[PDB]
Amino acid sequence: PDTYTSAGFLSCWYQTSLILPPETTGQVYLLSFISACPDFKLRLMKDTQTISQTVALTE
Amino acid sequence: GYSDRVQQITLGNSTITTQEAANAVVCYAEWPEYLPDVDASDVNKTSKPDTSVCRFYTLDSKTWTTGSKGWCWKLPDALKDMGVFGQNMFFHSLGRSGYTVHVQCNATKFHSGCLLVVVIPEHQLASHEGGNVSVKYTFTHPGERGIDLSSANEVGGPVKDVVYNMNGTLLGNLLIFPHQFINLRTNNTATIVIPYINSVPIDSMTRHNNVSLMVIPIAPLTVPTGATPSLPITVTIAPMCTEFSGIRSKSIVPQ
Amino acid sequence: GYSDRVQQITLGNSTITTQEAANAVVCYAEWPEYLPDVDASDVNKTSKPDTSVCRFYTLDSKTWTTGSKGWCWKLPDALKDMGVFGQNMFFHSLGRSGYTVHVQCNATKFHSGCLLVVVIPEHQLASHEGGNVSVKYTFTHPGERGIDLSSANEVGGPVKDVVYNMNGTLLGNLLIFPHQFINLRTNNTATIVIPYINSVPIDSMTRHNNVSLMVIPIAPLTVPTGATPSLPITVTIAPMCTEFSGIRSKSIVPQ
Amino acid sequence: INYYKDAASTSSAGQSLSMDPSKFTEPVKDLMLKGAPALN
Amino acid sequence: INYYKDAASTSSAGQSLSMDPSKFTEPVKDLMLKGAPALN
Amino acid sequence: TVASISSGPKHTQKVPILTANETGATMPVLPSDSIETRTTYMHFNGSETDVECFLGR
Amino acid sequence: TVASISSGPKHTQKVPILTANETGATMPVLPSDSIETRTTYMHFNGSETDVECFLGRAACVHVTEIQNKDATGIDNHREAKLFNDWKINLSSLVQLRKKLELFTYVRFDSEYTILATASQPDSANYSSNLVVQAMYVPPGAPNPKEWDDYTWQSASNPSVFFKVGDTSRFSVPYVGLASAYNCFYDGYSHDDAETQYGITVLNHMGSMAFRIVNEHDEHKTLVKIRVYHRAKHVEAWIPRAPRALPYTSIGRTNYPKNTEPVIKKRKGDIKSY
Amino acid sequence: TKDEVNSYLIPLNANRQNEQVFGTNLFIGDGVFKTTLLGEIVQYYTHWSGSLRFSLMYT
Ligand SMILES: Cc1cc(CCCOc2c(Cl)cc(C3=NCCO3)cc2Cl)on1
Repeated sequence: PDTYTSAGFLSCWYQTSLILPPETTGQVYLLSFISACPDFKLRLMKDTQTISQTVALTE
Repeated sequence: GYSDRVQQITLGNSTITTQEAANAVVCYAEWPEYLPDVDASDVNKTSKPDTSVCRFYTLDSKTWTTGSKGWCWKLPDALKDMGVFGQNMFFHSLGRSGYTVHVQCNATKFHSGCLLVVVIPEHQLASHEGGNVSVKYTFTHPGERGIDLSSANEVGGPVKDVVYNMNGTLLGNLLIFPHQFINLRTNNTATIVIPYINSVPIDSMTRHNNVSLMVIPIAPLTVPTGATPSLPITVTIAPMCTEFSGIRSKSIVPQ
Repeated sequence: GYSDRVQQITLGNSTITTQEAANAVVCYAEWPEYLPDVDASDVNKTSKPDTSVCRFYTLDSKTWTTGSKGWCWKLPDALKDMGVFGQNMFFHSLGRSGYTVHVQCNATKFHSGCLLVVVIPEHQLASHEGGNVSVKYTFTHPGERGIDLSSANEVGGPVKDVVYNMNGTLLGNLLIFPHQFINLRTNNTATIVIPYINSVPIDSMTRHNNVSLMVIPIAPLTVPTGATPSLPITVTIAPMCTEFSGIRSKSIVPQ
Repeated sequence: INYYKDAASTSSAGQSLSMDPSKFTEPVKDLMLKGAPALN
Repeated sequence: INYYKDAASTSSAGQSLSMDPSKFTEPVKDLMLKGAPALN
Repeated sequence: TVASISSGPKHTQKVPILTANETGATMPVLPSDSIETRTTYMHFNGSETDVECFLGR
Repeated sequence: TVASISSGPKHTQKVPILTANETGATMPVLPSDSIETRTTYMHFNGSETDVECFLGRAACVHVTEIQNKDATGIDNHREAKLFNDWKINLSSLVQLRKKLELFTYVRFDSEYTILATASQPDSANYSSNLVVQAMYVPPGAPNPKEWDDYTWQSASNPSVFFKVGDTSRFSVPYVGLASAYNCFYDGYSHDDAETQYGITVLNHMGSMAFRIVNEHDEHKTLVKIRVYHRAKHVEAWIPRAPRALPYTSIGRTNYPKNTEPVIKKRKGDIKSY
Repeated sequence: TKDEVNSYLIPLNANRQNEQVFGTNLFIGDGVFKTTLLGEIVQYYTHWSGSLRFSLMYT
């Protein structure tokens, strides 16, 4: 994450509202996915902050 | 597998999808178009902001309850404050526009209720005082709030009696105007495309509204047992083919 | 009977006539043009308000007196509040523009004085504090008022020393930038056409100014005997080929 | 002969032999001819 | 120029420039057209 | 190669943005299916994401 | 090519030497417009003033230092120079800086040469042979905390291993975000009221990290790293006025207060020779 | 507060009007995005450019 280079925000709101049928109750859920369009470019490979270690593993 | 039923309208940087439409009406069978030269009078080149003004603005939501009488919005007023559409509006001497109106109201297969969605070209309102009392400016320029036909008479405001369309004609005959119904059992949206209708080629956007959009409950809302007794109605509207002309200082309007 | 001397520039709904010009400069010999697709990156269609933004805005006037050190305006900042140009500016995420700058100063055949009118692409100012003190935002966004090089150092503001161009270079070498002189004895206006110059195809109009226009007295004003010792200088600027893209909510900027 | 695959790895570029000072020395809108009067 | 006899000794391979995400993004048995309804 | 084509207003019966993810597919939706776009080119090949490159240092 | 043509007496109505500088042009006047000349040829091409040539020789851009010593009980390797870094930038040293700042935007590939020499300021039996490891931690990469971390594994990070006393060399493509490097930037990261100003906000391309692979011997060894940078494939736009005052900071234009007059005062009159 | 199947579920409430369902910035290399396959790969590179596809499936 970098400021100059930042991309925006994504929000979601009720346009009208969720309505449940009779005999039904509680919360309903949305699942959300993300994938890249065919548009996408990635460059200049580097090391990931997502994995590290303190001693070599063994068998 | 195309149904009359599912639709997508993309206009500018905004898109609407409905999975329960009932076709769409195009007023008087004409689609909005720009102002041709043969019809032009003002010699000024006009400004066509295109995608920055021709996108969808969603007005604040209303709440249909069993006591609702109906709501009324005027155009271009309702949009007087939306993004760059509104700025352009206050800043040019003249402007012209068509619109896509999308009214939304979803419920379930146990609800009943039916709204009339109608567009009335030149809807001159009546004073509830009678005689020749006028309807002051502010009252006919409610902005995004629109007029709530179940609100009380106010002074200098219009009459809000529904079976008379706010003008001395019967609710039953509003069907001669481009309109579409939202019947919970069928429909969940209404869409009307409005071409620019006037007796002059371009006009002032602030001293004259050229259509009122009206949403009126006709078959009362009836919710399933122990359901909450109300549904929200949302109105989203997009200017289309907008042109502004005679730029200058920026109008100052009452109130 | 055309002279280099008389000129007319009509842009939008506004026209300028000068009867005492000294040709006009077109930065780097290039005239403003829109953004070609081959150079485009953002996929958004852009908005080109045309004549409503590409007209001439006259900023408030300055007063050249014998003690004047020079003034500095930044673009697009100077126009941040002019008509619809400004609205568009705060409302889109990205925008791009070229300009016609016309600086005016008339006197009589008894006055003497000579101003340098120069456009500096990417004029990064220096803090008068030295070291690595930054120059706060507000200080580099004076708006139509511009920066007055004979005003006092302020805190968080830039240095205002003229023989160093506000950045560690000598006044004498500003002539490598597109510029024109106003020598009372010759000239009464200066006109420079600025093409859009950046390292990206389109940018933010609020976090980055892409040129500073600078008017600097170099040969001091000398009025005839018992004349009032001062002349007003007026700056009129017109955006040209403006395009805005990525419309939304409307930026909020410091101060 | 490039021994390497990428363009960044090649040696220095070779002389522009472009050279056109007029964008800097004569950016005037109406063309000035040497010998003709500067201001008409 | 390979200086060595065995194939393992050659340098890195060169870009597939193959690229076909459909085995991963659209492994459906009956073809789906964008724009047509998902479920008929 | 175009990264985005030019596309304008739409009012159709053909909605590319409504799908059924239950199917297991990721439908190839693009910016131009839901906003108005302008042409732009890719200027890029995806060279440095080739698996030979990824595992080759 | 002729450098001067032959030209003789003139008595004309066509005066090329009278102009109006107010126009902003520099009219192309030549010796032969105002004296009588003889033909002469140029014999010269202007080869060595090409911008590729001007920016194309190696310049020292950075000197750092690391030491090889027992890290036993060191709570902060970075702080013991058990390994250092250099948040990459070409504004540090001013010799190459002034040259670059003659332009506004610049685009080029870089060729780096890294010379490493060792020093043994206090009593050693010998000079050990150390191997340096220079790894470029791209921004958003695990920063080496220690001197034998997991980061030094650099399995995806380009790294080079060379011997002290020796030199390492390679080249890097133009890794700029934009179409060119901004030598100057009159803007901010975002519309804040306290956010920094300049390019120091634009030029955030991580840092380089050095370290000695070898464990520690009985004595201590100082290794001093010098990074040289050569631009190749240069492209430069928009010339600007040269730097007159001294520099104070990487990335800001700021000059020091109570600096000295930069124009030499005459010893004599305006009339003096 | 501990990783759970539940942080994949965006809840929806019946009968709310005008209100907001969720919000997030778009730093694809951090925050919600970071553990997704997209987020996870983006992290092997320094720069990205392109369009993203965000979809919501209703349950
Ligand atoms: C201006 C300017 C130019 C640069 C250079 C960018 C960083 O370039 C490097 C890269 Cl991509 C890799 C290495 C490197 N890889 C293995 C050893 O060093 C070093 C540098 Cl300086 O930064 N500001």
